[PDB]
Amino acid sequence: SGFRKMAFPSGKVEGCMVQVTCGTTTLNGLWLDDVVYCPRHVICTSEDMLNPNYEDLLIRKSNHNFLVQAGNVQLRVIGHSMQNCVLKLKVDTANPKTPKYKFVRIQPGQTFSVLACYNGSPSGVYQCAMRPNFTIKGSFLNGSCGSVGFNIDYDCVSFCYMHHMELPTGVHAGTDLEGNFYGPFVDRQTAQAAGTDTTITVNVLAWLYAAVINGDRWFLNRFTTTLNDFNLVAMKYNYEPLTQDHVDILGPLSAQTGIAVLDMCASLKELLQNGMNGRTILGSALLEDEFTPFDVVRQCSGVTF
Amino acid sequence: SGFRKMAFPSGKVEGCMVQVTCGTTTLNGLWLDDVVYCPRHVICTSEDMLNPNYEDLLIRKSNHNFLVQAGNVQLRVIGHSMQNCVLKLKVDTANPKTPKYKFVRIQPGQTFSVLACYNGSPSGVYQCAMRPNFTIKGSFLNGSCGSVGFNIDYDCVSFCYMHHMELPTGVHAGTDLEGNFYGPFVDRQTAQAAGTDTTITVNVLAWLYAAVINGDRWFLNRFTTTLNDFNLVAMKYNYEPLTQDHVDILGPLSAQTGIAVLDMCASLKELLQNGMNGRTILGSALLEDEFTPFDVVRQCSGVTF
Repeated sequence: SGFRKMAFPSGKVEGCMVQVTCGTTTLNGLWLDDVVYCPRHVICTSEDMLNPNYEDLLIRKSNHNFLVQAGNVQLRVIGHSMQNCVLKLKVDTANPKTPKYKFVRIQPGQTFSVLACYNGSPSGVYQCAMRPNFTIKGSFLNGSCGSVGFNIDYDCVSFCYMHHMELPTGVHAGTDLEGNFYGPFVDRQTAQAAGTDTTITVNVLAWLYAAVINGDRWFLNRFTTTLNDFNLVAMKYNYEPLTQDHVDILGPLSAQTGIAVLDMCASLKELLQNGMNGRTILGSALLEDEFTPFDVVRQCSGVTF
Repeated sequence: SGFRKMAFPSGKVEGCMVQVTCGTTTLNGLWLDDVVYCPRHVICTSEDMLNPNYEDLLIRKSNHNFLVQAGNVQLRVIGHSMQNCVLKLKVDTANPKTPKYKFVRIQPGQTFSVLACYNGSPSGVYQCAMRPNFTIKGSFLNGSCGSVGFNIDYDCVSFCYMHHMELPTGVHAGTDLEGNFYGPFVDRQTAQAAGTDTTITVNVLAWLYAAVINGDRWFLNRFTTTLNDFNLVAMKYNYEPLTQDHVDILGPLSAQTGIAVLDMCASLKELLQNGMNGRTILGSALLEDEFTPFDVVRQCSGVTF
């Protein structure tokens, strides 16, 4: 028993992290087979970031200008190309630690693990969610760019995020491994404000199921609701609308606990309207939304990799 | 910027996890050099756990009764011994992935990463603290015993915890890697109640410094206090007494922010007396105590391994 914010084991990803230096800029790259992926802004000075023309800046770069180091050992760059907002540095050596992997583009509400790195060296691992406004709330210092987000299914690493940008409000923006930003964000030091950070309702419900499974029960009430009634309350409290698809996804947790999804929605409705009254659920004083239904099933069942 | 509950990268520990089976009991072992460490209760049936005599149960076990599997590959057991509440299974093969390591016994308030494992396979990593009552609040299902807690200093893994027991209240007890339980707990299925789970004051203060560094500032006030005045409030709210040693440990964070430790104590005093008033600090609605001053410096400075 017990329920923790839990990251995937990071070893398979640690074996892929390298340092990429272009001129005075050092950040992280992801070495898979004979390609190193990194943010294209490695080619920019702080000055360049105000209004960069990446194709023009890239003309002044040769293979030998991209310094790629895997631990103490230099990798030879035999080609480079830009794909959207990432560079692909072709190296003459396949990463011998390349795991089974996929590139996936995740939906808002999906969770993933981040391996925060500096100078190609892993510093820590934490679990976070693609927010509905396509930001993430990470922990990223200067030099963390090129750190990646991922999920693991048994032995296959699904890479879903590469870190590029901190907004002036201290939230984070980045790309998939095809170099396409999540949301409207761009790799330029400019006015970019995030939209409403709404709460991921289906994840809050999953976490309330996790609470019941782990013996936190006080918030269960005598009420039910409908999707339409619940969504009137969701809208007021800046929660994502709950759809029949979300209800279907929560089916297994409903089955496990015998608590109908709409009954749990009624519990959530009362928590939104009445607050916590100084009580906690799984050690939180707020409704946690960075566990997916799949995360709750996985953690509550002990799935391994 | 941003501040996350962050675990150490788990790769060095993943390379040490094995499955240990004795009769019908399977759990995890830690393979370092030519020794596998596991909970001695691997030799017990569920029935045995009510009142086990471990020396007597162990007489009926031979080397060949301890099935040790590293991935798909069986390890040959050439000796076994009991040290306190752990077994040391001597194997004929040194773990080729053995990292630099130490065994440390941590103090209450210290944090560490747990690599939750099942059948010798890592499931996830999370960060937790030795509670003042010598429990931990983990995420442990049946089969997770032998999962370990650790810290990393650059390339050296300090192993501090091995998981043994869940108390009837769903909190967790275990040993150091010398097999000595933290606190008064025993490896028997018996009446064991935890003492007061007090709040780790020095860690709450460290986290309030982390909040200021990351721009969460609303709780700073015009007040100061003394250790003795603060401790009158700490005692009322089941916080650990703050000592001059804690004040000294917070010195670097005080220096970094220009906020005197006793001024931050006055901010904490007001938060305890007035509550949060529906506000959050670093995305929490409660005062977080599972970051040490060293964790806050490490995360805020980007230290790597």
